[PDB]
Amino acid sequence: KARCSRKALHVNFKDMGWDDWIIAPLEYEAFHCEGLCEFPLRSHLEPTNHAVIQTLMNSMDPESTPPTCCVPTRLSPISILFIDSANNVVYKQYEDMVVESCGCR
Amino acid sequence: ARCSRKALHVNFKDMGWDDWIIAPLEYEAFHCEGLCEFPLRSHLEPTNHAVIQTLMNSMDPESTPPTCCVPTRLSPISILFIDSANNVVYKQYEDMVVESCGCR
Amino acid sequence: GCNKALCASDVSKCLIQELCQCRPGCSCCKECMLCLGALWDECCDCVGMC
Amino acid sequence: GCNKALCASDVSKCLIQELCQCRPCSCCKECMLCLGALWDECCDCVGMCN
Ligand SMILES: [Ca+2]
Ligand SMILES: [Ca+2]
Ligand SMILES: [Ca+2]
Repeated sequence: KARCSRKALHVNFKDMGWDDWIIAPLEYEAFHCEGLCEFPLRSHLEPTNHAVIQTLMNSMDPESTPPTCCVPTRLSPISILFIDSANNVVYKQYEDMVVESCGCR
Repeated sequence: ARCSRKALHVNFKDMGWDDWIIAPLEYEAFHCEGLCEFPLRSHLEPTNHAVIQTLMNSMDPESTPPTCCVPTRLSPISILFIDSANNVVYKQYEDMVVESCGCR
Repeated sequence: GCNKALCASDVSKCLIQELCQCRPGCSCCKECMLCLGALWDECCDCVGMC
Repeated sequence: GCNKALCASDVSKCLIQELCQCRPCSCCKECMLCLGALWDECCDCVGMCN
């Protein structure tokens, strides 16, 4: 079981039933964050002081304190062409769609 | 049962930090714990990515893992300690107390 | 009251569009129903709008 | 290697102080001051062994 890292995640809109309102793109890579968040939390990613302390307590007694969790810390957008609820055609940039870096929190 | 903020008492002596932290000797930091399943409550302020991952996780949990319950807002606390240079410092440390949890 | 298997796709559709995110304490209470359409009756409980 | 049981307390002490967070170098020396005697036994925990 590797540590917190960014892993592949293929998003297919038709598989999700969104092919009836999303025109393009029909699929894109979104990635996801998964892995172990145990001491030492890698310091170059600048984890919050709370995560640092919680990880320490988790290392002291994992039975009593749970560890931090591997979640996205930096997300980038993608543009999508769809049909809104008013039957208008819209080309919008959706925020926080692709994961760029992971971190323990 | 779902993602929520729970109590977490931080005692510095228990962690071996009593040799450089003068005060406070303890404080409440709280922690985030709970399930992150559909529907994600909108007050959690989930990212558009988290929304999609939760949906995929709900369609086929075997292929996509769920999001995780982590802190979304944090407040600071002031601490009086002795740095590595034997100087006494009263500093406000950021991201010390959990104020709200959310699925990400 | 919320059929997760029936409402997962369409409810998420309206969320990423930044709909159904207001609280009835209301503004988006009507724009949300438009996005769900026929599934409003079967999925209103999923967003606490009923 | 990084001895977690021996280095957990003191290494975390230097992190919350915003030290040992650079990569090889600038902060490589302020970090060594914070670890002190545990520098030899805990350099690998922050990759500052040079
Ligand atoms: Ca559909
Ligand atoms: Ca000590
Ligand atoms: Ca030594």
